[PDB]
Amino acid sequence: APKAVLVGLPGSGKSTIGRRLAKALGVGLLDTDVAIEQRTGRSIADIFATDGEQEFRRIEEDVVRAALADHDGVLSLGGGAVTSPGVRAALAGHTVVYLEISAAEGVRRTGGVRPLLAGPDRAEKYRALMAKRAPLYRRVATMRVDTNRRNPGAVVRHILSRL
Ligand SMILES: Nc1ncnc2c1ncn2[C@@H]1O[C@H](COP(=O)(O)OP(=O)(O)O)[C@@H](O)[C@H]1O
Ligand SMILES: O=C(O)C1=C[C@@H](O)[C@@H](O)[C@H](O)C1
Ligand SMILES: [Cl-]
Ligand SMILES: [Cl-]
Ligand SMILES: [Cl-]
Repeated sequence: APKAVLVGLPGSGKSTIGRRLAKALGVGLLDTDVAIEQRTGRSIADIFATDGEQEFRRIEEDVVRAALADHDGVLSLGGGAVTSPGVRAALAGHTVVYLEISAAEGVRRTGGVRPLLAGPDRAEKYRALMAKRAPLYRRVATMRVDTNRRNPGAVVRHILSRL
């Protein structure tokens, strides 16, 4: 089982903190998004525009379950994995770190790709994403970490200390 599973909105820091957390613990980082693009050979943005969410979610879910079982390092899920009921059930019992972030900072971090965030009105879309998913992240989380006024190193240490 992963030493920690990272969840949160896009831009909350799953990929960044996961890497640094991994390097700290001395284990590998498995980023479900990355893993996906491999089992598919295609990019996530292309799977979205070619198969849609329901399909990306089933793939994601299959990767997540596998990772939860075979990966002992740090696991970082895709921003919306928690929307799949199967992913939420598979997480039960695991160490799940919920990286919290405000909508203002979150949107500014994701400035620069995300199929669900992209295009105009990212502030509105980001906020909608938060309203929808906030409840889900909180349900699966065993550890909530506020990343608003904490630089990466501080978030990593805050987590390391509570593991
Ligand atoms: N604690 C933090 N404070 C400052 N910037 C951060 C923090 N965590 C993440 N970032 C930055 O925010 C951007 C998105 O982080 P990323 O790990 O890609 O998010 P996610 O994997 O959740 O989409 C990156 O450029 C990263 O350097
Ligand atoms: O918030 C989401 O639904 C997503 C976030 C990214 O990490 C990727 O998993 C993909 O772009 C979907
Ligand atoms: Cl399983
Ligand atoms: Cl590992
Ligand atoms: Cl299960």
